Amino acid sequence: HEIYDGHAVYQVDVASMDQVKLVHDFENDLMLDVWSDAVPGRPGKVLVPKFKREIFENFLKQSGVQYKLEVENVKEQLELEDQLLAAAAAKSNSTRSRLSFDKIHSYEEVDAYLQELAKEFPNVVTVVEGGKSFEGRSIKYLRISTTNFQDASKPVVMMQSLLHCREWVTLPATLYAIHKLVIDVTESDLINNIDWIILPVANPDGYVHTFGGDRYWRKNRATGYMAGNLCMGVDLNRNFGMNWGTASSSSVCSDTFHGRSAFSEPESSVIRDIIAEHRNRMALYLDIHSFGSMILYGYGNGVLPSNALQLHLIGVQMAQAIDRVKWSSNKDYIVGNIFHVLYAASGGASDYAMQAAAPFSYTYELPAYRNSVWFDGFLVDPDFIEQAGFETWEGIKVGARAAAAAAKE
Ligand SMILES: [Zn+2]
Repeated sequence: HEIYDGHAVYQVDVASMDQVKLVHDFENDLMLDVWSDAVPGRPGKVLVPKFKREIFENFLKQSGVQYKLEVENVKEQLELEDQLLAAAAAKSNSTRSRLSFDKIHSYEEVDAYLQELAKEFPNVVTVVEGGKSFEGRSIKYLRISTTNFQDASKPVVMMQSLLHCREWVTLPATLYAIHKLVIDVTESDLINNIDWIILPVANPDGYVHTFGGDRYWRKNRATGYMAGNLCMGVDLNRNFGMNWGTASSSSVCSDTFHGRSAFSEPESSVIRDIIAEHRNRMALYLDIHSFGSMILYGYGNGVLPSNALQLHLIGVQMAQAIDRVKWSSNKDYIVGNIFHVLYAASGGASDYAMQAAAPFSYTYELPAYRNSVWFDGFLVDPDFIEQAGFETWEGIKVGARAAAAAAKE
């Protein structure tokens, strides 16, 4: 039935830096799905196929690297999520013009919703198609403004989600931002003094594919990269022009494949064109991902930007605002450089935006919500959907106001 029947989730615990490199390269050459990188003090998670389980733990054993079996068959966890999301969708009063926060919405429902918003709120909302995905799907975003992007004195705040299609919890967060800026405006300063760009579904082809098929897919759906298309798709968070190809995979079978060149994919190209059009006054750029409970910045390569101190300061302000309203079960937000906290990475969206436009640019890593069955992962429990949105919006508005208050530059 599933391509995940027999797949197991492992937790790798590394003691030193020597092992961080060891485990990292091994995972890459075996082309494993690395959910989170291993580092001393915070063990990582990796999805290992049934036909590679013996080879995988064989290497760790002879290398002296601790590991241990979290989930023997991820299929059971996938089937539960379907069961939990299916029941939430049945009880939901969600409609075409009003998407609720009690279920996960598909690409089609988000696409229709955006268009309905521009009919009911034409003075502040403007729906625009930034382009077409590889498989031809229409990728549209919102431009929220009371001055119709006409007053160039107002700063712009860009926000996006679903770049990695399997990170489903990112969509609620960006959808909540639309809800508070359009539907339920309780804070007039955020709409009057700031112009907003929101892109809900940055990877429509992958997102649709994760809905009926490969749940754990993250790349886009680009073909023509291998004979008979045995392997396909490009990691869009490695396809951006900031130091492209320096810290990513060269194999199309890898989940971190950078592509032919920088902005070779249509999904990343459309984002580039949006950034370019508004680079003259873009104050803040946010690439919302899942999973980690961290706010990162920098440049994936380790080198820090000139305004590093300012970047970290605003990051801490956004983190503290989220931690003040968090779930007791969940942990506090981490702040820092991308290279320092996780691992070397290039071609990232937030890095490029920083280089061509926003003085302040972060990559959000939303919390992995735990429950009775699963722990940390990409699966969504319908009870965290609203909290995921509300929690993040606390950090976003604090950041938007703080970043906008950098009109002293
Ligand atoms: Zn991601």
